[PDB]
Amino acid sequence: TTIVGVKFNNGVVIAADTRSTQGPIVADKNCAKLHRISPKIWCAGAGTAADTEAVTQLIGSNIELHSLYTSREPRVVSALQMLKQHLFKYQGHIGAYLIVAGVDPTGSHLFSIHAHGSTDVGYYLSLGSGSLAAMAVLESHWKQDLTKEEAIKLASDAIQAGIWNDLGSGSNVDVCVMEIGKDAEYLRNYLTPNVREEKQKSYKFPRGTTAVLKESIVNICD
Amino acid sequence: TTIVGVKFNNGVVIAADTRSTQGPIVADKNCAKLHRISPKIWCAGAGTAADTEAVTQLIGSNIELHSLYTSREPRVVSALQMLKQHLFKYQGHIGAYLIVAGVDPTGSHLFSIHAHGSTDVGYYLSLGSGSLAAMAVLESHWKQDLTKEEAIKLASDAIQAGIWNDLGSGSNVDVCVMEIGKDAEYLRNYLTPNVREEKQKSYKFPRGTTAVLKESIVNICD
Amino acid sequence: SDPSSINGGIVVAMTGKDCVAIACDLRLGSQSLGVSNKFEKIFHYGHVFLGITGLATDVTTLNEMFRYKTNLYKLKEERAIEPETFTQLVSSSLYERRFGPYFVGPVVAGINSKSGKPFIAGFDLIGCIDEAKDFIVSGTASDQLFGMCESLYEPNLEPEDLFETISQALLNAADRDALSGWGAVVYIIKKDEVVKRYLKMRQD
Amino acid sequence: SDPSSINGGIVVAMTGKDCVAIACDLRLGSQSLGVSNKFEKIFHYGHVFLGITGLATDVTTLNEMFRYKTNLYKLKEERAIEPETFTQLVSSSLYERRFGPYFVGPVVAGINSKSGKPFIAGFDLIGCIDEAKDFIVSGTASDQLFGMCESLYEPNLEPEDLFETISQALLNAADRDALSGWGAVVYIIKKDEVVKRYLKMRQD
Amino acid sequence: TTTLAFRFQGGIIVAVDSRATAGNWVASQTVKRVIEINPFLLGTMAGGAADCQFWETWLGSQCRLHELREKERISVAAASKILSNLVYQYKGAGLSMGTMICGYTRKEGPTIYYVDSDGTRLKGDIFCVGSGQTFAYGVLDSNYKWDLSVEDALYLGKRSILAAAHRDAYSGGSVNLYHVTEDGWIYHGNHDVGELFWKVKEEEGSFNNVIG
Amino acid sequence: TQQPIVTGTSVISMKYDNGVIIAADNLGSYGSLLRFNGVERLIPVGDNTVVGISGDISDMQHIERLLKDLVTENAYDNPLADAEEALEPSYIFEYLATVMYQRRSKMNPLWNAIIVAGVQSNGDQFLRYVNLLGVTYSSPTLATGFGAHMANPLLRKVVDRESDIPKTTVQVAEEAIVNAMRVLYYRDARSSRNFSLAIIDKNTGLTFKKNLQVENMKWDFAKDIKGYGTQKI
Amino acid sequence: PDARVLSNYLRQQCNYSSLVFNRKLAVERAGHLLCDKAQKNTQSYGGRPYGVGLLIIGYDKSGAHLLEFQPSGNVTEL
Amino acid sequence: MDIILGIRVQDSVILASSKAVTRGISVLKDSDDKTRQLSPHTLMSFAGEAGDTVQFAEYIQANIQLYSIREDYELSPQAVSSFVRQELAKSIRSRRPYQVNVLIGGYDKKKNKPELYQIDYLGTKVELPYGAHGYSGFYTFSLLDHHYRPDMTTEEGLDLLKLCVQELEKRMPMDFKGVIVKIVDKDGIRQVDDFQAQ
Amino acid sequence: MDIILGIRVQDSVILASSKAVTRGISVLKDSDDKTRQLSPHTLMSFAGEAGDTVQFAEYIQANIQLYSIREDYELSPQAVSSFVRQELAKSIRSRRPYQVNVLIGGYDKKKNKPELYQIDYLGTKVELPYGAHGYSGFYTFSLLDHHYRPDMTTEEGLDLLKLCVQELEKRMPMDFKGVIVKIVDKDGIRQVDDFQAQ
Amino acid sequence: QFNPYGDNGGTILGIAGEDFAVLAGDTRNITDYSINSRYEPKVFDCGDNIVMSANGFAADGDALVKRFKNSVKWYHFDHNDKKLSINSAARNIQHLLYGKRFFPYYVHTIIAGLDEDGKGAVYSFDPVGSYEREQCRAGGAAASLIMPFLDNQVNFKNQYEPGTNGKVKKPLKYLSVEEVIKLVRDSFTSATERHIQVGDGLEILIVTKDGVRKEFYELKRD
Repeated sequence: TTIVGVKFNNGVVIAADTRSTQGPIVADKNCAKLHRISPKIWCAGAGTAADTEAVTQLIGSNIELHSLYTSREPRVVSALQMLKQHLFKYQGHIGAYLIVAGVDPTGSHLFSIHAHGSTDVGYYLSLGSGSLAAMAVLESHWKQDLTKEEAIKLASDAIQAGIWNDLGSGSNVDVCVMEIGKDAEYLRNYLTPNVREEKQKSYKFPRGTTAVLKESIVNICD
Repeated sequence: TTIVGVKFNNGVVIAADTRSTQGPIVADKNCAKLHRISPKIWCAGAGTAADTEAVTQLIGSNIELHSLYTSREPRVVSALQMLKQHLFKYQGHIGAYLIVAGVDPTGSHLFSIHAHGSTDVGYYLSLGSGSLAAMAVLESHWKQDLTKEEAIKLASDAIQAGIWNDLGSGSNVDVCVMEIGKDAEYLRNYLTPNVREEKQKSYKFPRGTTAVLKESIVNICD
Repeated sequence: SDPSSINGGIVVAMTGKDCVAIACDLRLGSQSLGVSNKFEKIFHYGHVFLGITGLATDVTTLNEMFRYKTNLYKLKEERAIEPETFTQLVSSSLYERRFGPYFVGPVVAGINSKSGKPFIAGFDLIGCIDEAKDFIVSGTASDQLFGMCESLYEPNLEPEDLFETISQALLNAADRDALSGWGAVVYIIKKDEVVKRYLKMRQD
Repeated sequence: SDPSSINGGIVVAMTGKDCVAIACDLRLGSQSLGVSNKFEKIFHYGHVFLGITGLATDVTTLNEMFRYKTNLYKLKEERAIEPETFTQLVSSSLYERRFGPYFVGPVVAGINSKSGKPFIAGFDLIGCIDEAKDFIVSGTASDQLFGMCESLYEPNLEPEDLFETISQALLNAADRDALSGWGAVVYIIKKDEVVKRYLKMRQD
Repeated sequence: TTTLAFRFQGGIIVAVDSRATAGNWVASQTVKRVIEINPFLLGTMAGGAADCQFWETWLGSQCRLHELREKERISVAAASKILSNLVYQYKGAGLSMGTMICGYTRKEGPTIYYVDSDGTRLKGDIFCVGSGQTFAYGVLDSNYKWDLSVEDALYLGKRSILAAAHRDAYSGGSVNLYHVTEDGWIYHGNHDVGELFWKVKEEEGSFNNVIG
Repeated sequence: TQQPIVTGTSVISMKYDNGVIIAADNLGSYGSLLRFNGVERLIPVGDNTVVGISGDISDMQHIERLLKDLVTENAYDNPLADAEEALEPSYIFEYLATVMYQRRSKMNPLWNAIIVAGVQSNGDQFLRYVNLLGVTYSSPTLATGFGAHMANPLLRKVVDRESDIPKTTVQVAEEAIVNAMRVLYYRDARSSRNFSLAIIDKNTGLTFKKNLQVENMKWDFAKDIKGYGTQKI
Repeated sequence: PDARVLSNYLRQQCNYSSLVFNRKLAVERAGHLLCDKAQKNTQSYGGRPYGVGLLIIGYDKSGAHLLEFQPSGNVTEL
Repeated sequence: MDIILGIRVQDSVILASSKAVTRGISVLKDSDDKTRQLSPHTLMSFAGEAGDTVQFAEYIQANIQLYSIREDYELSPQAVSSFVRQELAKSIRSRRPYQVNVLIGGYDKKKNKPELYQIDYLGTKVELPYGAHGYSGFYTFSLLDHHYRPDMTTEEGLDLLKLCVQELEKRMPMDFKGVIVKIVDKDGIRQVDDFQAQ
Repeated sequence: MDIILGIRVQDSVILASSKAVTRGISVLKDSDDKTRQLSPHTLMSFAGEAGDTVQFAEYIQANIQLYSIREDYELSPQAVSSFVRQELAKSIRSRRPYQVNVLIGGYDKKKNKPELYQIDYLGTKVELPYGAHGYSGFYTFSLLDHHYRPDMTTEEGLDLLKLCVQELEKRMPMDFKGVIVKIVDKDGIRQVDDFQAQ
Repeated sequence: QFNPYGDNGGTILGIAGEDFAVLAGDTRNITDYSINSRYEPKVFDCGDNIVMSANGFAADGDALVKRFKNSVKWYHFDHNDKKLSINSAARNIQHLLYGKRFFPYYVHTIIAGLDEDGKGAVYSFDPVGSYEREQCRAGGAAASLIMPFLDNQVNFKNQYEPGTNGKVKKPLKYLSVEEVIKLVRDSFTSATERHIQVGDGLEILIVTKDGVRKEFYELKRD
């Protein structure tokens, strides 16, 4: 868990590593903290895994139902009002902290909701195990108005500061760029700094090493 | 437990009820919270019974040993330095709060030491279960300079306010007056407001009511 | 669980015209289980009597501690210790152990061979003293006794009437106390002659 | 005491060139006491396989819950459910019970009858999904497996070599796990033909 | 852990497993659960891995001083006493150890003394301590006979530890055997429980509910 | 056991081609209260070492005393007391670590995190941590409190490995460490705005900078934030 | 024997100065130390003074070093 | 806990179940039957928490019997144990769960095979050749691992089971006051009132 | 807890003491002797905490024996029990107290009378006609209140004591594995190895 | 409440070859979810051809080792610079460890070297003194991920001779220091993939009858 988000001139960008923990052992070596609420509305989820991926799921589905019925593109504060209204109802027993970002026919937006339903806004946000790492890489190299490439370069250079200095985060970087009057771009692996070197021996066994007791061919249909 | 002390022109006076508790049951119906440290130095003890009567005991004995050796009458601040030095050593595990009063060849004195070794001074003090009772009868009827009879009348009229309004104190009043250039007067029962009315029946049984199984005459000496 | 109620028992003392009376039950048991009905709580050193309640193992130890002590006294002063001189002792004694007390409630009672005056006194575990001209009670049925004594007591009873009053108090409290009973014994102490008696009571 | 370690057990899945393998031990015991060595953790609905670990009573219930569910599916859509369409299910399913979860660790694995591509997936008790192109492990000897798989795994093994690699991983972790063993069984799933095999292992 | 020892015509038979475990993982399958106090005495190892190993090795030094002084073999009773005494001194401190001190002197014959950190010191003929003690006791109780041959006395101890090994999750590995005689103990090897099972099932018929 | 009352926060530091740096503001918190400022947490020792202390102040004040006396003592019957035989960083630190441990091992610790920076008499750089548990470790960069979470990261984008110290200009080292001190003050309610940075160059010697502050900040972009999602004004 | 005791006290002093501070004990210091120890035995009743002289050598941060100690506590550097 | 043993042989199942009943300090009874016949060829022993124990047993028995007159057909061992595991399964996640462990041993007149299912209060079911609940296993399981054979006669099983009890007596701290044995087969249930009358 | 019975009759004392020894789940022995002879005519049974139990017994025994050769005279039951209560008495207020309960039954060759003293770990001593420690009393005390008579023969006592045991068996949850009896009198101590051989 | 213990991650490993022995251990040092140094050795030569490493709570480790090394020093001082037989060493370490039986060193220590016949030799230790002569032992944070592997590889477990069914166990031959280090390296990389407390670097010390050799290899800085 190590996510960030930063908006520029015509849109906003968020990035997240891809490493699920579970104690000190690694579970997923290539996860995906970036979810889609609606075409141009995306979330970054830190904390309790199942919860964030299940909550975005929900809200998304409902907003899809909303726009259809109202015949207008999904605003971003809706997706926000929904999430934090739900998060609250459960006094924080649904540990999903996240960064919601997107663009509606009224500009570009960026928010950060905590577990209990509290929400805040700024131009750049960090949530996760290495939030303090990627927040020294943001309180240093930040300036108002940043090219698309600059914003992208900064966000992905924050995540990286998380990967290396934090144990609760690593592997690759994932990015999603939302630009006004334009479609959204999903960059599954805008980077791949970690790639296990090759082994020192081939560990394939010669056929017949393992001892068998019974064998047979099971059926399937009817 | 309900004691007070007040000094006047040529001395000081302290009074205390005479009722030991032990839960809601009464133990001693005529106790004696007033102890002698030295001829003209007396204490009033509230709180844990055995403790106060055993500590005054000690200090007294030592001061007697002190004067003898130094060939001078016992100062009152000595008796104080002693007590609170000892009380402290035991971080309050010897629950004895009290009012030390007396007169030495340097005037009349009045002090109040708490369990932990803390000591304070004033012209009138109250310690015990009914300290707030007898402290409304002191913060009302008090004036600088009071005749001997006035001081005595006030102190004994404070204790009384304790007897009646408090459950942890009652029965009679006990007083001791220390006057300069004069001996001390011990008034065991300067008052006796409570005296059980007479019963309604004589409860003496006729000889032979109780059933006996054996009888005999036991010996003593050799 | 209170250490002073595992074993149980009661003791009471009274004063009369030139005499005193000291009485107690007989039961010693563990919790509910009754173990003995011959466990006496009243001992004596010379013409001084002491009854003790509370934790049995301490009751026994104290008796031995005082026997021991009084014998040494007699030998050294060439005379038996007196009731007051004794009370002061068992008080200091109990106190020297202020932070690991014996779990008891003693009760002294005797007649002063010089003055000739009756004496009875009580103490709590750390040794606080307590004289009284009428009565002393201590034990599990402590309250039932204060209720009986504060009714049946009468100043200056004759030794023959004292025996009746004291017995009745003991007898009846022990009946409303679940951990006291199985018999009793009462003493009537005069300047001279001491009469001891066992009473008949419910055995439940 | 962790509910997910009373009964014990392990499950592992791997992908190869046009095939998958799913394997598990056989032991079911209470704490230290071994109770059975014929307790299988791998079931199947049509051409979709699911292995489940954790609290035995839940493992059983889930199988029944999914059999039930898949039969109703087939009947309604006039076709057997696919591996992905199924994963999504057991995920939602597990989640509808987010505040009183079944104590398990499922693992789906099959071949898609349309595309023809191999599939393996894992989930934790509340239903978080997890695809991987190489392997899935779950159970008490969970770590011992990650250690074996992160060594012996090799992309695109031939079904005959996959059987050897997967077996060896299972076999060896179960030996360093005190609550897993008493036999094993491995499956090699192709588009058609499915071969099942039991292995010989220490019985301690 | 499953350790055991017993008396019989041939003397004493000692048998143990070798599994050591941390939580639910097998940190090791190569533990020497038999402390060779000295040429004539053996102690087993239950309870605490170190407490057993440490003090029993200490105990050996003690026996040596005693023998040099008296110019005579120390008796199993006196040795077992020394141990339990030292143990009793630390009662409360948190030691931990169930153990069988086994010896066979001239005067007292073959003697087993169970001793633990509680301060208990028992004399006996059959003892089993461990998490598999209950299972070992089974095979053992039903088959023990004072007149067991030596060959069979060893096989009994072996089959016993095996029974545990199979059922008790915290027991297994390889069985280690010793035979104690009036001249000292003899090691009878280390047999891997893995291999021994299949062997017994096959040559004894037992262990039917196991397919293999 | 015990609990710390008055407390100093982080103490960041790093190495370069000719030496090492070490900073640490001057605030001494008393819980949520900021009851102090004239607090110095950089205790130089001799003319080649400096010790940045964090944690309980009463215990910091205690060590300092110990250090002074360690000095006033090395002289006692030693004429080279300022040349050949004069306290090195490694001597000081070894001694300190000893005490620290000895202490936790008596269940009566000193609630502190410590950094001993300096340059050996033969010119080598010395940077080593040591907290109330006795745990110690070396590294290019070091920091207490948040330093470990917020400083470190930045001071690593500079010297990522042991093969970069040689190419780190005394100037670049500092310009970072201070931007770091900007960050520390940006997100850490227990920090002060003005500090004290001390350098220890093998050529120039010891430079003890005092009372400075953090300039070059960005709060303008605040005017733009309004409410938390809905508020438009 | 006396030498044993002395040389031994010395081995100790060096070890302390090594573990605690991690600095090799200077030779001059070893003199003071051997003098102050030999000291005590010339000022109290009941005992006797060490009967043994020693020539110490070493190499600290001041290069070579030689000393000569006598039972009176007089260590001189030659 | 109580004693619950069971073993399947050639053509029948045998159930052993201690007879004592203890409330705290005393033993209110030494002739209790922990059994309860669900149908002509299905028998079920139990042991667990004081009240929960037979309230549950009877409940199960009532359902099976109802089903049996309704269908006029007899439910099979396999399906009977399945139903039980279902209930207990729901039980574990309810305001208050029954704490009952059981053994079901019936004769499947359809396959002409005896079957024995062992189920614990959590809903954990398993088919075994022999089983036991609670601490009962540690003292026996090894003896049965040793001598049991599927070809065994009813006559041989008893002899075996006798050994297990003798062991339970020698090493178990509790005095279970003996056991009561019962046999299920093609002809139904009968009680071996001669392991007691011995 | 363990079983400790004792009864004084016409001219002797009898002591009963369960034989089992249990460590947790198993029974490491069913032939333990909780007795320990202090002198030719004084016997003392015990029961309590695992280690404390016999360390103490032996200690006491050592003191008595020492005293006996030294004085060449034998200490009396009364004085022996007094010594014990003294130790245990000091024990209760020490860093760690022995948790041991005991029964002392000797023959006072001086009065020609058997005497039985019962003492618990707290230092509580009492002389009784019959006694027991722990839970052992609730099951017996009534039977003895009923039949006991001081004129009883040694021969009659045993018969009585047999009844108490039979009751202990019928209503006590623990299986104490029988008892071992011993008799003390003018001729010393002997073991009724026929209450066991019966 | 002051808690005197801490876990600084780490993993060490010791294999005993036919006539040499190795002992490796990564260099990363941690605290909770952070990094304290990517290179901090935990494997030292203690003299007399003996390598040692104590892993667990950093400080207790340094202490034991220092305490052990100062002990080798005195073994020489008292027995004529005699060499310390590695067996004699383990026995000694026991006493050191058991010395603190009631305030234990919170660490798993391992020594390795050569016996008095030239054969390799390893020794694993309890955190309170229980030692056994092991021939291959992983201890540390990820030991549970490397032991299953060596079991299989170094000891050929669960491997049989093809075409003989479960009848012939594959025979064990002994690995050349070369092969062992290839084994050791693969084990540590895998571990870094799946365990967040392992990474950064791997330092290895090889003991042979010529002295001690050291080799290093960089690991991923996840």
